[PDB]
Amino acid sequence: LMGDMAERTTAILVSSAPDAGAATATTRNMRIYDGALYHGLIMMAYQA
Amino acid sequence: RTAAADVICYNGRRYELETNLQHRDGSDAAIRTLVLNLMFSINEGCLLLLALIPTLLVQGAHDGYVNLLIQTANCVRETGQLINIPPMPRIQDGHRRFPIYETISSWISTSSRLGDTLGTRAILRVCVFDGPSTVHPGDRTAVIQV
Repeated sequence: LMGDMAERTTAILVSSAPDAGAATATTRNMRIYDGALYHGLIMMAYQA
Repeated sequence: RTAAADVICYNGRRYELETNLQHRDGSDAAIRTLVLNLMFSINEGCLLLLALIPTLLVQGAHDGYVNLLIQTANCVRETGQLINIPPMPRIQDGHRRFPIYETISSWISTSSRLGDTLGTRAILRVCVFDGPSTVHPGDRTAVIQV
């Protein structure tokens, strides 16, 4: 596992205009800002 | 027919067109007038009128009736998306004359007389004074000549 590592986990911030099926000349200014974790992970209940 | 639909809707009724042209000279006798009057419309200011196509597109996005108007035009929907016009050069003696005035005044004249050349003028107008409201096919009317 030394020929392939991972340094740190980051996130993403993607923007997008609503799809062509909902495209009106006044709704292109309602961008759907979103986030997505990079190299993160999800767990069960916190041990603590 | 000279180079190489017959239904018309009116008041929600379809009446088929059964025209015929058993020869060829009336055809080009008409087409020559068609093209002739088609030519004298374009003028200097047509260049300015052409770079206004994208404004018409953004308005077609902005308003509603523009959307009915834009899509029957089998040409504008293509050019403003596939044709461009660079910065127009300055008009010779641009401080005295005015192009758009001409390119729009020489179109009012050539347009009214258009249909009355490929067809006929209107000589009579139905003016019912005290009779019925409309007139069915085959009833006697009342008129005054144009």
